[PDB]
Amino acid sequence: SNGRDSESKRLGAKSADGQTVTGGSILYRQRGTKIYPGVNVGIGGDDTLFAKVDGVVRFERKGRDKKQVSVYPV
Amino acid sequence: LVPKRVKHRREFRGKMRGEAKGGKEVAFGEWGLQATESHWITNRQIEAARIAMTRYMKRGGKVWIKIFPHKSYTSKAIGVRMGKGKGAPEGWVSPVKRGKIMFEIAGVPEEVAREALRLASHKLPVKTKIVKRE
Amino acid sequence: MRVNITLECTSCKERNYLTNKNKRNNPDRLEKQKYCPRERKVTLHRET
Amino acid sequence: AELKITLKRSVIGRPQNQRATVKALGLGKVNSTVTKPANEAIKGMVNTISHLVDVEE
RNA sequence: UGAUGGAGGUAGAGCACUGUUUGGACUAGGGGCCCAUCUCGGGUUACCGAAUUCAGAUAAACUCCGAAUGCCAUUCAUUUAUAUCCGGGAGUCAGACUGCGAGUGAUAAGAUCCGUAGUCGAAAGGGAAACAGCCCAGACCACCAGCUAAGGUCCCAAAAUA
RNA sequence: GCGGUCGCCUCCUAAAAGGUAACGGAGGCGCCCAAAGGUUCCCUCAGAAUGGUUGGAAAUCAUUCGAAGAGUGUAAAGGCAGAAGGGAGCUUGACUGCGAGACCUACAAGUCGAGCAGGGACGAAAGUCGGGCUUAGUGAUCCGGUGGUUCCGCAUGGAAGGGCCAUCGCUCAACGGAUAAAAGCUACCCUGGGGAUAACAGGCUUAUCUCCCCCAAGAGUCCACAUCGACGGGGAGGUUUGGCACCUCGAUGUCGGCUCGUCGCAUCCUGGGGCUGUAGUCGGUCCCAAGGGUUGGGCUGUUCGCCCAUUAAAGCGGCACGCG
RNA sequence: GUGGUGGCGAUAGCGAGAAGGAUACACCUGUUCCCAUGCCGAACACAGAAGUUAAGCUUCUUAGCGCCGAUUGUAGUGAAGGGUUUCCCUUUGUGAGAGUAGGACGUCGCCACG
Ligand SMILES: [K+]
Ligand SMILES: [K+]
Ligand SMILES: [K+]
Ligand SMILES: [K+]
Ligand SMILES: [K+]
Ligand SMILES: [K+]
Ligand SMILES: [K+]
Ligand SMILES: [K+]
Ligand SMILES: [K+]
Ligand SMILES: [K+]
Ligand SMILES: [K+]
Ligand SMILES: [K+]
Ligand SMILES: [K+]
Ligand SMILES: [K+]
Ligand SMILES: [K+]
Ligand SMILES: [K+]
Ligand SMILES: [K+]
Ligand SMILES: [K+]
Ligand SMILES: [K+]
Ligand SMILES: [Mg+2]
Ligand SMILES: [Mg+2]
Ligand SMILES: [Mg+2]
Ligand SMILES: [Mg+2]
Ligand SMILES: [Mg+2]
Ligand SMILES: [Mg+2]
Ligand SMILES: [Mg+2]
Ligand SMILES: [Mg+2]
Ligand SMILES: [Mg+2]
Ligand SMILES: [Mg+2]
Ligand SMILES: [Mg+2]
Ligand SMILES: [Mg+2]
Ligand SMILES: [Mg+2]
Ligand SMILES: [Mg+2]
Ligand SMILES: [Mg+2]
Ligand SMILES: [Mg+2]
Ligand SMILES: [Mg+2]
Ligand SMILES: [Mg+2]
Ligand SMILES: [Mg+2]
Ligand SMILES: [Mg+2]
Ligand SMILES: [Mg+2]
Ligand SMILES: [Mg+2]
Ligand SMILES: [Mg+2]
Ligand SMILES: [Mg+2]
Ligand SMILES: [Mg+2]
Ligand SMILES: [Mg+2]
Ligand SMILES: [Zn+2]
Repeated sequence: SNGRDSESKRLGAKSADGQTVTGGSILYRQRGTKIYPGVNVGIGGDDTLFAKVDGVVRFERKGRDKKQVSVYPV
Repeated sequence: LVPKRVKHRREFRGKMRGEAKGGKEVAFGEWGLQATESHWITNRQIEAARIAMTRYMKRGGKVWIKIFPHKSYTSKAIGVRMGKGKGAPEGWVSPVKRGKIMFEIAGVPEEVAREALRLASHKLPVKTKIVKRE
Repeated sequence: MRVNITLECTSCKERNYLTNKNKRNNPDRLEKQKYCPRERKVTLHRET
Repeated sequence: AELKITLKRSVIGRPQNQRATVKALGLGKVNSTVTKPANEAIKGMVNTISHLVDVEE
């Protein structure tokens, strides 16, 4: 019998590229590393990308087929 | 005609819009039957068309059935109210969109080919036309 | 059979840590080196 | 240079963005007119609600 | 609203993976069948045929690809004038239809369940004969003034027997 | 009503942010690991080909090809071959006090978190470690148990009994949990409401049903089409079996029969005509035709149906299955 | 020129073929040494310089594979509309995938030895 489902986890990006964010802000929720942590960006125990420092968020491409998030202080 | 296996027992009815993605030109045979409208085609209809075509050809030449009834459709028995899950699988259809070449034939003179395709078309639920290999 | 257990500091007899163990795989009382906040140093904690 | 924009169509039954675009341009009742600079933003707003307004120089 | 930068895998498309699948080439192997058996050593059906390869399809739970939009953000630009927060007072938790995108249904229902926009709900007025939900359009009032929208102009019945 | 479901995780539905329903389409969870955790170092798979005793398709061995076609405790998705997969050494960070700032969110909760301090594991060092590739493996309060406690102690000292910190007792699984504790009948029934919600009829729909067609394989000695017409395809009707729940529950009386009829034609008889596998008498089929007519009984509440006896015929339907 | 070490999406790759070791890097000689093989000095570690470009390695040629990829056209689609409205069409904007012209056998740095 069908009819079951789990609560949506509100994954995805939580901060836009070029946005200023304070240290510790969550930048991306994900299962696995869909996007990798770049400069000044840490990855949590459940693959959540957060900013280690205050700065502007940037989404870049890590090589040919991988994405990445960096936080650049001003 | 029925698939040997299906990943999912039940499937969406779907939507048929636009021309066929591929197979709009006669590939193998010398003549082909092209559908000018979009419509479901049941395995029963395919078999009826195939029998008509082959029998008129006298089982000579060669016949190709380009379409296959991949999709399944369910139904609910009379006297059953709405709800309580999806109905049990009933039959098999191929969604055919206009421009698709449903049948091809070869190894037969043009008059025989045209007549055989005409009989098959009358069995099918779509309006059709005859096309020659390019 | 897996069950929750308490690890108590052998020095001050303070029930400090909560964990669990499979009895079949670890029949004997578990022992670890864990920080004891009361004594503020690492000590031998044994299951009770 | 300048654009004289006049509202020739009602806003009843229109998407909120189109209604808001009319409001932002500053038009009110039907046949209400306004004059705006011919900026890219203004021309974009005119294009967004082109079917509701008439534009002169 | 424009400019810029982004995140994402939909429409479409595609076969690079996974299912479904057509024909051709070849064949392991399987089936018959004989001789000869020590089932054993072969020769056969243009019998069924894996795997490979050539060509050709297919997909909500396939993707080598991949939009239009929508979304997030910018001490940005133009226009506009709202947004937060704190507190007093509520009502609302039966929705309906229409257009569009899906599911359930039978690609039925004035069916049902969502997303989305509009109207009704709470909206009078003009058209659709009558006709809440369609099209045009938002009544603060007076006028025996004028211009138009949808829709219309032979008579009922205003306006072209243009 | 019966059946199914109730909480949590994953996918599709879901319409390329997020979120998004159905008794929609699929699966899982109520754990497991003392290493399957941490760290240092090191390693790269699955299959195929070829060769090789037991040994055979396939045990173990060797070369080559082989970018992942393996594996990742456990569903799926996402991710991982700079490993998160695999092996070894040492270890217990599966640490204590926290925590700027975020995500999520009605609340209660849930999620991530750099960084500081204490004291450590591994490593030369860099540095990593607040469990496990990530996302389920869980349960409020009250009440009670156990341990700790420089907290309180009803005149005072104690005590009893409480507080605080730690942690245990939930298939409270109807999983935000009515109570420590609970199953049935009512046609003897009653009240408050609803056409928000069923049964009759109406309405919408037409899958089904009835009727009419298309193609023509066959049957018909030959011959598709006198007649019948497979496998298939397309419509009309609103009499059937159904679907929906839009009017009616401060009442729309519900079968059959009787009285009275009226209407539709998809015509039962009578009237006209075409075709015939129409010699004649009979017929078959089709076309036109609704003017009139279209029964008396046995059985059964019956409709229907069977039977008896007639008739030119003993039509089919609508009218709230017409008409209380 | 060679050897370290990097940046940039493989346009840096793969395949095939050719040249060189002067130096350098390598193979290469041994296990006495620290160290090691779930067996093997094959590997790892150590000591050394008999021989070789054989291989790797670097340089070069090649478009066979992989990679990058314009324009045009089309599907799709925002907005505004129409129709005989499951669907289809019109105006305006945007515009793929596929297919192809073509590009490409890398470039931009630092250091040591020449
Ligand atoms: K047809
Ligand atoms: K898809
Ligand atoms: K709607
Ligand atoms: K280890
Ligand atoms: K309950
Ligand atoms: K009784
Ligand atoms: K009635
Ligand atoms: K019908
Ligand atoms: K008909
Ligand atoms: K005949
Ligand atoms: K009633
Ligand atoms: K009657
Ligand atoms: K006759
Ligand atoms: K009559
Ligand atoms: K009787
Ligand atoms: K009565
Ligand atoms: K050696
Ligand atoms: K060499
Ligand atoms: K190349
Ligand atoms: Mg989910
Ligand atoms: Mg974790
Ligand atoms: Mg598609
Ligand atoms: Mg409705
Ligand atoms: Mg109301
Ligand atoms: Mg009105
Ligand atoms: Mg009213
Ligand atoms: Mg007003
Ligand atoms: Mg006028
Ligand atoms: Mg007049
Ligand atoms: Mg969306
Ligand atoms: Mg989404
Ligand atoms: Mg692991
Ligand atoms: Mg006292
Ligand atoms: Mg509950
Ligand atoms: Mg009684
Ligand atoms: Mg009552
Ligand atoms: Mg009702
Ligand atoms: Mg009524
Ligand atoms: Mg309803
Ligand atoms: Mg009354
Ligand atoms: Mg008639
Ligand atoms: Mg009697
Ligand atoms: Mg009646
Ligand atoms: Mg009456
Ligand atoms: Mg392209
Ligand atoms: Zn202690």
